Amino acid sequence: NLYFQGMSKVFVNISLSLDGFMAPEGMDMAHFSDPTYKNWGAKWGALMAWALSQQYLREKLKLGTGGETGPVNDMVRHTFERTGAHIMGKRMFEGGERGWPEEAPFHTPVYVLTHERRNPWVRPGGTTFYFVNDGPEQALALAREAAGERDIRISGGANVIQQYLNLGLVDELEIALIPVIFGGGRRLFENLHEPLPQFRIDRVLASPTATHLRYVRL
Amino acid sequence: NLYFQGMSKVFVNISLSLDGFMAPEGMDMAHFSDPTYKNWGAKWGALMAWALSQQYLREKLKLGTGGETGPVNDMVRHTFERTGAHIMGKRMFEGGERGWPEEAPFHTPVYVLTHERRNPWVRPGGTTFYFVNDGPEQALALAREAAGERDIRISGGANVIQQYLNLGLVDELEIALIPVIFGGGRRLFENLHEPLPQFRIDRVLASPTATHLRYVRL
Ligand SMILES: NC(=O)C1=CN([C@@H]2O[C@H](COP(=O)(O)OP(=O)(O)OC[C@H]3O[C@@H](n4cnc5c(N)ncnc54)[C@H](OP(=O)(O)O)[C@@H]3O)[C@@H](O)[C@H]2O)C=CC1
Ligand SMILES: NC(=O)C1=CN([C@@H]2O[C@H](COP(=O)(O)OP(=O)(O)OC[C@H]3O[C@@H](n4cnc5c(N)ncnc54)[C@H](OP(=O)(O)O)[C@@H]3O)[C@@H](O)[C@H]2O)C=CC1
Ligand SMILES: [Cl-]
Ligand SMILES: [Cl-]
Repeated sequence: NLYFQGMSKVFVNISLSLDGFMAPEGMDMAHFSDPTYKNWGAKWGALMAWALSQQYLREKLKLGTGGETGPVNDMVRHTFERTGAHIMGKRMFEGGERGWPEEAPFHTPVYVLTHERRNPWVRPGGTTFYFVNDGPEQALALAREAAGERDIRISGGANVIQQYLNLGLVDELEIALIPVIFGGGRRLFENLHEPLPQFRIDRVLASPTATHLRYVRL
Repeated sequence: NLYFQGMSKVFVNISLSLDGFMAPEGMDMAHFSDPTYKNWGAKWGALMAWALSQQYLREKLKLGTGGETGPVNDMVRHTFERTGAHIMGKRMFEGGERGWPEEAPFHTPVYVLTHERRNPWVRPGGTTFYFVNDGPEQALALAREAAGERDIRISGGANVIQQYLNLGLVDELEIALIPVIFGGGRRLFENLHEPLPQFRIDRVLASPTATHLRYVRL
C-alpha cells in the first residue's frame, strides 16, 4: 500500500505476563469483587504496576501524584496522545463498566464488539461506547472514520486481539513483558490460524520492572 | 542460602517464538527427514538463526567461517564456557541422536531423563550421555556432582524445563525472544502449577533479530 504512512495505524499495546497471559485465572465477573480468589488481584497488580507508576498516567487517571518521569513515561504519553479511537471486547467492557470511574479513561469513541444489542453509552470526558454487532471489520471501519489523523487502538482483551491478528489487521504490536508468571488465565497467542501474522522487532526499551517490546507488521 | 554463590547455578537458555513455543508443529521423528511438513524446518531455522550467525558458535560447531562478533557473540561464548553438565529430555535427545555430529556439541556429561533403561553413550570430544530413570531431582544431583565449579544447563525441551520450573530449581532463565509466530508446537510455559516461579529482570540485550532476556530467581 503506497499510502500506508498517511493512514491511521491499528495498534495493540498490552501488558503480558512472562508466560503470555493478559489476565490471571479467576479474574472474571464472578470473582471481580473477590481479588483473593486464586490470588488474582495480586497477579493483576503485578502486571499493571509499571504503568500505574508512570507520572503521566497517574495524572491522567487521577491516581495520585509523583511517579516515574523517564523514557517509559514519555512512551506511555505518546500511546495516549496518538489514539483517536479504541476497539474492545465485551469482557473487557464488563470489567470496566464496574471498575472505571464515571469519567472513562478513553476520551475517544470506543467500539465494543458484542452480540448484545445495546444503545451507545455516553460518559463524561468525551467517551462514548458504541456496541458493534457485525464484527471486527465493521468496528474498524467505524473506528478509522472516527480516528481522523490519529491511530486506532485495539484495547483488548485477548479474544478481540486474536481476531484482529487473524484478519491481518494489526500494524503494530506493543508488549510490556512483565517478569510475573500467571500459570493460567487468558492467553494472548491462542486460536491463531494460518496464514499467521509476521512481525519484525522495531524497538526495545528496557526497564527494571518491564521490558517494552515494539513489533511492526512485515 | 548464604553459600549460593559457591554453588553451581541451574539455568535455562532457550530460543522462544513470540507466541511462546520452543518447537514448531511437525518437528517429530516421523518428519525429521521431511522439513516441509507443516513448514517446520523453516520455522525452526527462524528460531535458531541468530545463534548460528555468531562467530563463536560457527567456529565451535564447525558450521563455517566468519560470523557476528559483538555483545551477542560474547554472550553465547559465556553460555558455552560456563557449563559443566547438561540435563535434557528424551525427545530432544532423539532429535540430536539423528542431527548432532559424531562429536556432540556438549563436551560435558549429559543426563537424559527417560523411562528407557539404557547404558551410557560416549561420543568423541568429551560428551557422555547417561539415561536417568528416577526423575529430575536425581538427574540434577548427578549433574551437580559432574559439574564441579561450573554451572548446570537444563537444555530442554519444554517438558523437562517445566518439571524444573515446577520444582523451583531454576536459578536463571535466559530467553532469546524471536519475532516469529509459530501458531502451535511445544509451548514452554504450560503445565505449571502454584507455587509459581518468581523472577526479576536482570538484563536485556536487544538485537535486530532477537531480544535477549535474562531473568534471575527472586
Ligand atoms: N493485560 C492487558 O494489557 C489487558 C488485559 N485485559 C483483560 O482482558 C480480559 C478480557 O479478555 P477476553 O476474555 O479475551 O475477552 P474480550 O474483552 O476480548 O471479550 C470477548 C467477548 O467480546 C464479545 N465479542 C468479541 N468479538 C465479537 C464479535 N466478533 N462479535 C460479537 N461479540 C464479540 C463476546 O462476548 P459477548 O458474546 O458477550 O458479546 C466475547 O466473548 C479481562 O480480564 C481484562 O482485564 C484487557 C485489556 C488489556
Ligand atoms: N527452542 C529451543 O531453544 C530448543 C528447543 N528444543 C526442542 O524441544 C523439543 C522437545 O521438547 P519436548 O517435546 O518438550 O520433549 P523433552 O525433550 O522435554 O522430552 C520429554 C520426554 O523425556 C522423557 N522424560 C522427561 N521427563 C522424564 C521423567 N521425569 N521421567 C522419565 N522420562 C522423562 C519422556 O520420554 P520417554 O517416556 O520416551 O522417556 C518425555 O516424553 C524438540 O523439538 C527440540 O528440538 C530443545 C532444546 C532447545
Ligand atoms: Cl453480553
Ligand atoms: Cl452494530
